[PDB]
Amino acid sequence: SDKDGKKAKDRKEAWERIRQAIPREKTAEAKQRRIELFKKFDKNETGKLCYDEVYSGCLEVLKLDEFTSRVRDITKRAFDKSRTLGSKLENKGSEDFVEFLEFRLMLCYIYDFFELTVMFDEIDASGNMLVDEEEFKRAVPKLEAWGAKVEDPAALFKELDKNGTGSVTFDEFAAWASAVKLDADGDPDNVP
Repeated sequence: SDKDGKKAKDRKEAWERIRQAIPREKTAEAKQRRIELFKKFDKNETGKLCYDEVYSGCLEVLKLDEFTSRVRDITKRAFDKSRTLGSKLENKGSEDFVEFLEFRLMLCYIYDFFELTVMFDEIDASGNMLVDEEEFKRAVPKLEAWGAKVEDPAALFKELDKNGTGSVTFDEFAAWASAVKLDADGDPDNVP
């Protein structure tokens, strides 16, 4: 009852829009789109967003539900992570709200996580949003190219297969790689 109801087709079509909708690039052009986007989320104009606010905007502004029927889950992941990377770049301790910086990083995280999902769709034979060992290994060079090297594929496969079922979930695989790409990319407003 927590299985994602979207198939590869649904994701591929939603990604056409989403990949254009989320301003993830390190350009001045995207930098402004991010402000515009942040104002749509920050209805209370506090410049601090709690999870329900981020979730509402993810739902109603970004329309993430086109891509996945688990908006809750992806939103929470992005919310948590962006809060953790925010601490780092500012060299301050973490807060339990998302200020503009973290919002920017959330946008990038969701972008990366969805981009990876669409990629994994191309390799998931069962259409169950899991990858077996063989499919995992075919993803590995595409990830290196996309910006997340797997130095030890067999070790990563074992580590991410949390309960030892012999597949890795899209959520675990995509969370690993987005966390790498995010921390790599950093603040996209910091441009060049």
